[PDB]
Parts: sequence; structure tokens; C-alpha cells
Amino acid sequence: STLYWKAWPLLLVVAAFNPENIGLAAWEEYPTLKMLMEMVMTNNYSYPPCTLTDEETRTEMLNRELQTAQREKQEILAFEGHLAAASTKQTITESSSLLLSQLTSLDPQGPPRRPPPHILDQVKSLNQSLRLGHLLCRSRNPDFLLHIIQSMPWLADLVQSSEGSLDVLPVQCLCEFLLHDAAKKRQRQQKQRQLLGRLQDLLLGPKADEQTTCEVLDYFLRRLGSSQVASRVLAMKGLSLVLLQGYQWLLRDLPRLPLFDSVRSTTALALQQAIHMETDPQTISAYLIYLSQHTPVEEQAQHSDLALDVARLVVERSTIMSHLFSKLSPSAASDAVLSALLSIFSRYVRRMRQQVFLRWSSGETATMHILVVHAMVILLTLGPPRADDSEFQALLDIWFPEEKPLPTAFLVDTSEEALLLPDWLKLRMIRSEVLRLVDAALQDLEPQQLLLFVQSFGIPVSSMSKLLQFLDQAVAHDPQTLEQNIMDKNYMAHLVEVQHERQTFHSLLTA
Amino acid sequence: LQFVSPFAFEAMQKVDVVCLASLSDPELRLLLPCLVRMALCAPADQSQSWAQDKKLILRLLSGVEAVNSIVALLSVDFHALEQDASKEQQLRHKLQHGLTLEFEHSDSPRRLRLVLSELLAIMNKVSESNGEFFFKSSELFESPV
Repeated sequence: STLYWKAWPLLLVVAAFNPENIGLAAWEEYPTLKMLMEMVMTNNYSYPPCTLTDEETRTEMLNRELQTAQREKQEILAFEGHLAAASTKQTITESSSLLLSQLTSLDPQGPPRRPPPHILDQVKSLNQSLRLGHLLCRSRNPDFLLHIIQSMPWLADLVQSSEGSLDVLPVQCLCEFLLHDAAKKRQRQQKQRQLLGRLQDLLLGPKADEQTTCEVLDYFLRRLGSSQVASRVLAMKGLSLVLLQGYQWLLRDLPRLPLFDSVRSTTALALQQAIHMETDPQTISAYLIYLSQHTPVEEQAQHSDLALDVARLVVERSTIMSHLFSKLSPSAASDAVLSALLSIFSRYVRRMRQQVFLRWSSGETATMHILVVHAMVILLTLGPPRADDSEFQALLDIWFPEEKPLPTAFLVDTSEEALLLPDWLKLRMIRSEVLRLVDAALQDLEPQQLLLFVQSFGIPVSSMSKLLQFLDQAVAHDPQTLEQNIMDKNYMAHLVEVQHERQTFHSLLTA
Repeated sequence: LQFVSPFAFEAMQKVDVVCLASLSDPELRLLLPCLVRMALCAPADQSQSWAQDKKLILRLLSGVEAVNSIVALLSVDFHALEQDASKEQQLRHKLQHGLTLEFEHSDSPRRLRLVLSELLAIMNKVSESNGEFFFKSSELFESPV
């Protein structure tokens, strides 16, 4: 074990100084050494390597190492038992195994092994003394830094220690160092200004070719999908630097790119991916505005994917939606966002009428997603926008045509009719101020559902009045089942009395 | 940010239901958990005056969507969570999504488990800090939204 562990640093330094052949061989054939120089470039000597951010892969690596260690323990015990039988005729056990702490499996190219803490300490000492990370930064070929790039925390120290690596021919590295940048400080500022001019030429300038522009933009796009908010902030900051007043770079400058159409599909795809994980309401609003103004509607698949993604945003991120549409502060930006969403969904509905199979009372047929249906329902409950109401009324009539049956729904797989209106959505419609939606929700409500809805708060006054009327009707129809469902008569009676100043059913409860 | 108004705090201390009505909406939004717990939990004191106070609390309760969410939070059983937390604490003594995203997407009991684990980890860190002040970062607690 001692020799096996002490062999690694020598090979590591040899590879660091001859990365063309020995370094590549270690990088490819020997996983143990392959992570070792990664440790030094990242300056983070953590097993599993900080480069691999995937939790399940980390756990898989841990379990593989544990299994290999257990198998090695068993094999060492068996071999030492053989040796003891041959020489000393002694039984070898866990506490009586001398070779257990002295020998290790000689499988350098096999499953990775845990570096000893002292091994890691001497690796870090060697790296600090010999600026080994900076050696590979000088080494253009093979620059495994870009391979790893294909992360900001370990990039910080590496870049700061590698001053001569500020440019590094690859444009991906140029953008990476620009984001990193986002006497010595003055020199860094001047160099960053020069790099900004170079990238401005590479994107807006005559030399701006599709390949380099796509690389530059896609780097920021992919890093905007990082769960860490810091990475997304850096990416957006760099994009704005190269290019809702604060998002005008995306809203106004980005459309002005010479290859804007060339990169528009990729940008829309990246924004669609990032919306599912974004947190800032204003950034989400900017994403929505840009998608509404620039999403390619030509592709049926693209249109369906955008609609489904926006539906996921509406449903799964109801908290962010509430932040955006806070009734306290109805803003022009919020109204514009609502208008953009309504226009997007109206266009999608037009395409569908021109997963669940939906048939309209008019006879139109199309298979959309119930989540998207609920998304239109939620937007309708949000109320008409202050600027435009044509789209709002059109969608309202399409989904809830006046004095007409609602569009029938069926399961795509089984053709069985499905509940287009879940109980929670019906409750939200009840809370909404739209009379048509309120009536649609009120239609076909069980006594238990009525009780649960009454239990909710924030509902409009006329809505509680209608709920009281419906509960009185239910009492008239079948008071026995309603009373059976009633748990605390006094509780519901007090709630009803509260609603009164906020009748027959109240009398029933009192009975 | 907005802190609890001193008037709101003194009203809560004096259990002045009438002043609770005078309190503005954001103060109520901040104070919801105690208020809803008061209105829903079985009353320790069963006086008629307290019953009328409860009626006033109910009068004030309307206008909040988070009431339903808090009711769901309370719905979760707590004995199982407590025993799980005790076992996890003993172990400590011996997710692809960010924590904020997990808190959002996951349901109420998952939110409880996550936050409880985080707070107990912070508690253990403080206990072992030996009086040395440090900082701990959690996107959940650093998320303004």
C-alpha cells in the first residue's frame, strides 16, 4: 500500500511535465491518476473530484470504491490465510491480519481508489510549490482544462494563479476567462477591455462568423442552466456586457445581432430549459418577453414544447407567478408579461384547433396536455389585461364558450373522458373574479367539495354567497349525506356565520 | 425587506384582537402562522370571551391564500418526523436541484424534512464551533422570493 500510494505523485509530476504522451496516457487509461491532476488544476483535493457535480455518479463512485475495498479485504484475508497455513499454521482474521494494512490491490487502471489524507496533503504541497496547475495552463496541447470545461469556484484560483493563460486561443476559454474577470487590477481591467472588444468584433463585427458566435453564446446559455445562482448571474452579466431596463441587452441588443436569426432557435431552447429552474421574477419576465417576440412558431414540435414549458412554469412555479402578479402592485411590466403569455397560448390554441385528446363543441379536435389547459385556465383567472382584452376574451370563449358545453376531454391512450377541472383548479376559479369561470366551477360540485371549498379563505364575497346557495340546494336535495360528511357542526356553523356578514344549511348544522 | 411593526408586536403580545383588525395586510402576512395556529388548534382556554376572540380571528382570517398551504403543513404527522430527526441527529453525532428548487417542487412534508435537517446541521455546527463565529450559506434562506 505504501509504495502503491507513494508511486502516484512521481507519475503525476512526470505527466504534468510531459502531458503530450504520459499525461494523455494517465488521463485516458488510469482513472486514479486521471483524477489526480484534476485535483491540482482545480486546487480542490476532494474525493470525489469537485469537477463531477453529479450526485448519483458520486454515490456510484463511492459504492464502487467500497465494494472494491471489501473485495480486496476478503482476498487479502484469503491469501494471508494461505500463507499462514503454509508457514505458521495460524488462522488469519480481521484483527490478526498483518498484510491487510500493508498490501493493496494493484489495479491502477481499475476502479478509482481513495487517496490517503497524507497523500492528498503531499499532493497539495507539491502543487503549491511547483505551480503544477499553471504548467498545464501554459501547455496548449493537450489542454485538459478545456476538456473539463466541456465549475467557476475551482476556475477562480486556477485562473488567478495562471496569469499567462488569460487569452488561450480557444474562444470558449476566452469567454470563460471573461466570466472569471466579471496596478494589477488596472492591467486586468485593460486586458478585459481588450478581450471585450475582441468578442464584440467576434459577435457584431465583420469577423463575427457563425461558429465562433455560436460557441460564445452557447457557453453562456449552457452555464445559465447551472443550479447555482452565481453562475447564472455571471453568465447574464457577461452577456449584457458584450451586448425591464436591466434586460435590454436580451430584449433590445440581442435581436440586433447580425447572426441573431442563426442563434435564435438555440437561444429559445436554452431559455425554455432555464425557465424550469430560474428564480428571479424579472429574469423570468425577460425570458417570457423574448420568447413571445422571437420563439420560432414554424415548428409544431417547438410550439408544443414551448407551450408545455410555459404550462410547467405556470403550475409548478405558482409562487413565482404570485410574486409576478401580486395584486398589491399591478405593474405595466406584469401586464405586458400577461399579454405575452396570453398571445403565446392563443397562438398555440389556434394551431391546435387548425397528453389528452380534446374535442370542442364546435367539432374541432386536437390532443393537448392537461397541464397546458390548466395554464390557460390560470391565465384566465388572472383577469383581463389592462392593455389588450381581445386575446383574453378569445381564449375565454374558446375554453368556456357562453351558454355552451365545455370542450370534451378524453385520454389519448384509452379515449376515456378525464376531469378537465381538478378540485384545486376549481377552487382557484372560485377565488377568481371572473363570473363565467366561477359559474363553470360551481357547476357539478359534490357536497363534500362544496364543504372543502367553503373551508378555504380569500374567496370573493359573491362567491361565498353562491357557495351558500349551492350548499342550501344540496341540503334540500340530500341533507342526510351532507350531515354524515359534516364532522364539526359547530365549526362549520361558525364558519357560515362568519361568511354571512363577510342559512338553510346553517339551520341544518344547528339541528 | 419589512420587519414586524412594533404596534403589531405589542398587539400580538396583548392578544388585542381588535388591534389585529387595525393591522395592515403585510403585517398579517408576516404574522400568519401564529394566527392560524391560534384559530385552528383546539383552544386551551374555553372561556366565552376567548370564543368571541376566536370569532374575530376567523373574521380577520380571510384574504390569504397561504392559509391552505399552512393547513397542509399542519396536516403532516409529526411523531414520525420527530423520530426520524432524532435518528438523523444521532447519526450526525456519530439532490441535483438546488435546495430552493427542491423546497419548491417537493411537497409540504419534504419541505419540513429539508428545513429541519438544515437547521439541525447548523445547530451541530454551532455546538462544535467552540465559540468561533462562522457563516453558513443556504440558497433557501438567501432566496428573497
